[PDB]
Amino acid sequence: ELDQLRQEAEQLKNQIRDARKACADATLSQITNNIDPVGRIQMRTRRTLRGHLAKIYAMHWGTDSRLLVSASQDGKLIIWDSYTTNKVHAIPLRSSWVMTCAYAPSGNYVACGGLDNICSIYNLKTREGNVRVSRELAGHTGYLSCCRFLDDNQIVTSSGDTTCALWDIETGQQTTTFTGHTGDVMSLSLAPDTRLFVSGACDASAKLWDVREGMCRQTFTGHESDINAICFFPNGNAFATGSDDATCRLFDLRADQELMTYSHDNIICGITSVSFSKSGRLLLAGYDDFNCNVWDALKADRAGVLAGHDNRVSCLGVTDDGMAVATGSWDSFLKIWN
Amino acid sequence: SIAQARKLVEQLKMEANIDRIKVSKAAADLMAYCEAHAKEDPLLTPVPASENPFREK
Amino acid sequence: MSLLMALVVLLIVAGNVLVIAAIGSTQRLQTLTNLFITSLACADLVVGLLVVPFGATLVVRGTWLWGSFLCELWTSLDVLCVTASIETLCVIAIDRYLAITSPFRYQSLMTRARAKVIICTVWAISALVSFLPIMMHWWRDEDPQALKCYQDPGCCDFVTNRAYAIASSIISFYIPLLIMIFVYLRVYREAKEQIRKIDRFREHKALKTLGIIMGVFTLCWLPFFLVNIVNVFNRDLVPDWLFVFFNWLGYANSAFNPIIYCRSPDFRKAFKRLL
Amino acid sequence: AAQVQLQESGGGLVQPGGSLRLSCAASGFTFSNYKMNWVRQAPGKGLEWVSDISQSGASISYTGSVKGRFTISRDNAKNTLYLQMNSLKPEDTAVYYCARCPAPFTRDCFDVTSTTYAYRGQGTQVTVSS
Amino acid sequence: EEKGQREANKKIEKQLQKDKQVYRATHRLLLLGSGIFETKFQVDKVNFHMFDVGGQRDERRKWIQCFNDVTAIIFVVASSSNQTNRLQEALNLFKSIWNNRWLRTISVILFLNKQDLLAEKVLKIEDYFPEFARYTTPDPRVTRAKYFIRDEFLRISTASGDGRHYCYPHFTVDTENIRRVFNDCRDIIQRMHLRQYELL
Ligand SMILES: CC(C)(C)NC[C@H](O)COc1cccc2c1CC(C#N)=N2
Repeated sequence: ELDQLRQEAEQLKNQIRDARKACADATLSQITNNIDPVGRIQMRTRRTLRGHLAKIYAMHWGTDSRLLVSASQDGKLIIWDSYTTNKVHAIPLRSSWVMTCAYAPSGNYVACGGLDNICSIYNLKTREGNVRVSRELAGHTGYLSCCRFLDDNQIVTSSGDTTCALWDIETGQQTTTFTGHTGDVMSLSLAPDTRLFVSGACDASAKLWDVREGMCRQTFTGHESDINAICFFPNGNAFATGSDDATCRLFDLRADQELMTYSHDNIICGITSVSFSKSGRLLLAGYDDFNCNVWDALKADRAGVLAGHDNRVSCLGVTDDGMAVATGSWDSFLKIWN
Repeated sequence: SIAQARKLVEQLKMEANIDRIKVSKAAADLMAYCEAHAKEDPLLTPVPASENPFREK
Repeated sequence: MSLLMALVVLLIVAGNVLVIAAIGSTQRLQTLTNLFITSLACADLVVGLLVVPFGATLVVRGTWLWGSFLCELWTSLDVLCVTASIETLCVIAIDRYLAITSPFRYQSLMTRARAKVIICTVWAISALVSFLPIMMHWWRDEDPQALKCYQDPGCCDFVTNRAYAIASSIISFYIPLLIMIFVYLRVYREAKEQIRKIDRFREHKALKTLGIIMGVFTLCWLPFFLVNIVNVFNRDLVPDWLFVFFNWLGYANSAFNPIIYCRSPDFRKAFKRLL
Repeated sequence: AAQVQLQESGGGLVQPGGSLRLSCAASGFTFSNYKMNWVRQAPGKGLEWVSDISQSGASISYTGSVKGRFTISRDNAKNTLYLQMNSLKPEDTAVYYCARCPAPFTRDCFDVTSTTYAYRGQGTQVTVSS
Repeated sequence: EEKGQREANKKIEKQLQKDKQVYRATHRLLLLGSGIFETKFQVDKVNFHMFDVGGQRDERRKWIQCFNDVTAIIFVVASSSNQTNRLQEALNLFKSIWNNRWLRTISVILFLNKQDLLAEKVLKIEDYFPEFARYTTPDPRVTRAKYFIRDEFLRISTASGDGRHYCYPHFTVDTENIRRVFNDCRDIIQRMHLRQYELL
């Protein structure tokens, strides 16, 4: 009788494939042909933030587009004013093997974590006048790879244990858990409304999650290898994924299919980080070959390079207001690009 | 076992009752969006040195 | 002769300008030991740009053409830059000796601040050996022929008294050479021990590298300093022209330092890009 | 949407000493860019690497137990991996999986024997007995 | 304000200079073979921080990249080890590490453990590794087995390195093991410098 469910699965899969083919009317290339090419994107370094002692794993800006937090495996969070290159804070971490860091939207807290399997939440505003650990979120069984605040009281994390989790900060507990990936979840990205989020894992698939309901709504495949990086398109109706197969791919949520591939014969290294510009006409990818590429995300033609690092580009970030790009690198520098 | 098969068919019933638009419509949407927020993009529209935080106050 | 001297100039200037441009236009190259290499390249650049052209003028016209004041200044600058170059080579040898003989403590012992203090001390010693006694008349001999040369603007010799010859030679060449011999013998010993642990082509490679270093240095500067230590006890052994020729082998040492110390692949990439 | 598929076939029941030819059809990726492996799991045991072939077909490696009996081959034109099994012993009864290496154009091959590796097939059962 | 900002910056950079002094005087080690355990020890006033990554999920290809700049990877193998062929598993892991592009300049201190287990067993090894019937040493049987395993590892090791990293194998008594790690890290740093000066 076990064949009944095998047949149910066969039929459901065939129906999904047929409904997928049905919707493929045109291709992004086609609908875009007339569009003007972006041009040539010549950005320059405007700041070199120096002071980290070892490679930088993660950075996150902060909604004011002036302060940014960076995490280095030298064991430091540094909070920088980017206008003046002055260090606002230097937080020493209990565990040095940090892999992600988040800047809360209100500016009052930062969050970090890594191989310690903990998400630590640090307070930045105290009558005393010193940054202290306000919370430790424990409950994951693999390394923390990414975290993001929904607000001062909630934070969503992703782990090498193949799960994501929503946490209530004041009580230290794990309200919702998101399961369904079969590989390490490497990156998450909050939808600009914070009701959904997408995750990309080492099973070459990306999943869409409802935060309240707590279940998986859609799955996306098409990459050949691990997805290292994921970032929502600014209107929350599509996302982009960078992989070890040396491509980027753009996926639409309501078409339920891959829309675009960004690859070149000469590029044979993996993507480490992705981020859209403010309008989503440029896609910025960091690579293992020490560069960043700037893709015209509507035409799939490479429009620029950022070559200012001597080691792996680990992280990218675009400011909320769209004025600056930050690159972090294994050479232990941050560069601001305009 | 039967449990995993049930779980599987349930996730398929979830990822098969979606309402899908055609890709022409998705491409149109992203095109229109990028085209309507273009003036507000400094990395795409270089901005006067004066009003650029990282070039001059 | 004008052609050959033009070629020595060109080589010195081009090599050292390449080295400085590379070290200053490449983040990967801006290491702690390349501060010492920058010191060396600046000394050699001064030699090539200022010291050698006036020397060539003196050789090819058998007379000085620039009045007495510039004679004093050119003499001082020559001694200063040669001493800075040789002391910087000794410092590079001591840095390698510390990195190998004290592997762990070397990260503490050697910071960029202490590197800069070392470079400043080197150039200060050079100044004190060259510009103070030459511009103060502590080197001039009390012999009739010497006086006759000092009291003619056409004659620009270096006819010193015994004390200054001996002391300046000891401080500028002989102590640096002894220190370089000592350190590079120790470095060779350590390289042989590591080769033994690893495993004779490689021992030969190490010998080739250290032989290039010490042999070029010695072959280019030992004749001059030997002959000028001999010039004081006796005067009629080495004739003028052999003295000058050895002095020019010395100058030529400045064209070889770019090749001896900046061959690494990073330097090669920088050069290929630059040009 | 395309997926990474590794479908094995050819397994069956044979006598000790007989021959089998295992096939693995690949889909979803560019076959030529990837190092390929055969891995197996026996009754009450972990996953054991059996063999691997490089992108072109030049480099080959075997676990000692099979060297001399098993021959791995790749048909890059048809996207197929083959294992020719000769003179089979009753200690070969197992399930056999074709495992792709995680990343292309690479020399290291991590995690292809892990319990939940993603780029593996379902398997094919080989049973050597009488 | 713009004055207090420069003050706080000066203060932070004082603290950072102190931190740098500390950081560059400590040596980090990856032990291999609640997310991460951390051990500290000191030999001859040199400080070491060895990290044991238990608490991860046995797909290593992502988190191993955190260790691209340690002084050394310590790799422990249980040589003698429903019996599964675990020695070929250890060899394949060693080979993946040795050829990973982010670990290429990292040296591996290799500990071959349970040599008494081997001394008892060898009296199981030729079923796998059939070449063990032709190999000769560079009782005699346990010596042969032991050195044959070492040579499999060193064959993988010399096949690809090309100067920038080496393998330091030992047959493994804590005191002596820490002294071994120390002497090997010293050799590693000396060889890095010797190769920078084109003497190796
Ligand atoms: C034409 C001259 C002589 C200007 N050439 C300068 C020469 O290159 C370097 O001369 C010296 C450098 C260092 C120490 C020295 C010195 C000659 C003496 C003497 N007694 N001691």
